[PDB]
Amino acid sequence: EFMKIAIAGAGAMGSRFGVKLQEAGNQVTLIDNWSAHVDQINQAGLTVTTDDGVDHVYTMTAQHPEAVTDQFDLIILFTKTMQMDAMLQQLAPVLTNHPIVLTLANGIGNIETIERHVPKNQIVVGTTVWSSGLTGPGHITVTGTGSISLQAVVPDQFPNLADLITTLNAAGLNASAADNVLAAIWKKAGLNSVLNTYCTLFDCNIGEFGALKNWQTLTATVLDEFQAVADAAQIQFSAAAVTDWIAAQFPAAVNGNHYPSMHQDMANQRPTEIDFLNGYVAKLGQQLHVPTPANALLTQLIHSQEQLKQI
Amino acid sequence: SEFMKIAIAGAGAMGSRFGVKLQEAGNQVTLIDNWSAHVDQINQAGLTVTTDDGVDHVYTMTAQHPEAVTDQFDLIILFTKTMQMDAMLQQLAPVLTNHPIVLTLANGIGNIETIERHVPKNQIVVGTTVWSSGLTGPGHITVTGTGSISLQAVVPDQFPNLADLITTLNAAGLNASAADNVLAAIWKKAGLNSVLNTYCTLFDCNIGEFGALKNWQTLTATVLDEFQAVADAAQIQFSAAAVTDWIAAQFPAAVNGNHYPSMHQDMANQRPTEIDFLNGYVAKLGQQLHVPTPANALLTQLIHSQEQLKQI
Repeated sequence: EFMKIAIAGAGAMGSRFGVKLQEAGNQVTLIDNWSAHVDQINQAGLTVTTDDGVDHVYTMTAQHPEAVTDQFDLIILFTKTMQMDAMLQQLAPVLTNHPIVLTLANGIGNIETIERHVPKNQIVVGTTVWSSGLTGPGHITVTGTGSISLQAVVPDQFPNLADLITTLNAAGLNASAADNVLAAIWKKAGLNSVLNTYCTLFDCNIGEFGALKNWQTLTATVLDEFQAVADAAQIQFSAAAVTDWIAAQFPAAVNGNHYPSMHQDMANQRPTEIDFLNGYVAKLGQQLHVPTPANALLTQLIHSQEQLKQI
Repeated sequence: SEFMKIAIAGAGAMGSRFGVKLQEAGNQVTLIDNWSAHVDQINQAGLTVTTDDGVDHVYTMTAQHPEAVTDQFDLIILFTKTMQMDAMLQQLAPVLTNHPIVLTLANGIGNIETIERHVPKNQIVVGTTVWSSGLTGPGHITVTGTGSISLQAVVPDQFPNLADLITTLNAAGLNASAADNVLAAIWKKAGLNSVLNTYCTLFDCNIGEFGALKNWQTLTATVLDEFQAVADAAQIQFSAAAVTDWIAAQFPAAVNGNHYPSMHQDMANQRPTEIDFLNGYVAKLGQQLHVPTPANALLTQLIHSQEQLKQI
């Protein structure tokens, strides 16, 4: 089983998937907005450095999304939450043959974003534990092995699941169907909606958050609302499990001295992902008649902080 | 007998001015204060009062630290700040056994509840005043203009002689009247403070910067709609809309655009804030009256975390 495949968002992860899929016999296009990266791949090849320190160079097709004139059987989306709508907009002409759209992007309002651009029954969500590092333009460094877990958004109308799994497995990507993928993405969004958001508001690192005398109340306030919205959305969720995971980050040997991504975003005057974290639970809670006053307020506070940071 | 034995508890600018006037009117006055330089200066060289014409007037006054006080009184007038008030009353415990009138003119809004833990609530009277006074230094105030006081008994059907208290204040030229809009006025101010202080502190911004926010109205409503709901349950007059217009009036540079409110300066100096007597007080009272206050409760927690971080 082969497909014609587009990797939309060709960072570390996308580039690694692309090489493996091409080497397996699939036709692959890497789609990305970073010019240096797209140019380097086309001009000097994509460098893949393995554990033994050997540099492997692959001939790959890379394009900016507006330049893409081909159409595909499958789009694999790695583009971040906030860039995803623009990317799909630029690919409008590409989408008219109604491809499978597999989102492996981190974060949690990705389905809803994708729904504005393609019929929801062609959407599949996924997680993966494959890893990859972006060393520079046209250069990744890779190690270890991995797997992918997949869940159709509309299982009773998605015809292509078997084909999708066969194609990914034939490339050695180790994919399987599972019903708890959306739950896993929610669980991660729970952790992110406590640690990113509070660290940003307080200008502190993860250990300093965990040293707060009211860290448990702050965490519960957010997560009890997550739990209520997940319940109404019929997505498995455990506030208690997310809490244990958060607390596991506190020690210096894990993430005690790390500032999370939203904190760095704020520090660099970049717009944060708040509307895909606390803001998404608030918006979805609104739609399901579940009160989310804490998450709604935290979202507003972050928006105000962003506005002040660009004075 | 216009002649009362009076203690001024909290003898900053305002208390010192009240005290001098009440002493000069024929009352026996004790100034009670925690600032040693001030207490020493008053006892050693008198209280200096500088008037508009620049003339320095010096009065002989009695000042003590609360711990030292053994006298008893007919009236305590409280100016002590929300957060210091419990400690002050604690230190005066032996003094309070003759059940004095307690008149609180302190700014802020959980003062009655604090006082209730030390004296029966029916001896409590709340007040506002527009007398002004400036604290120039230890034992030295500068004063201007005239003023008035509005007074409201906390338990009007059990407070016997409000008229006597007014007679004593007025014989000293303080221009007091009975009114029943005082508690509402305190709530109104607590409303303004719970928006401007708290958000400016969280955002490290000034009042104009807050007003320039594209979501200033939502942030203000979130707090004030809860205030309105708790005031309603407490049967205290409150208007979110009027408080909102007052807040908005502060934004221009010509008013308070470039000022940082008191809580912001407190945070900047690693001082504990008055959050538990602002957003924290509405949250606690809302809890007691079964009114949800999730926004004010969270804002309170955020400010507590910020205080903790500021002392690393």
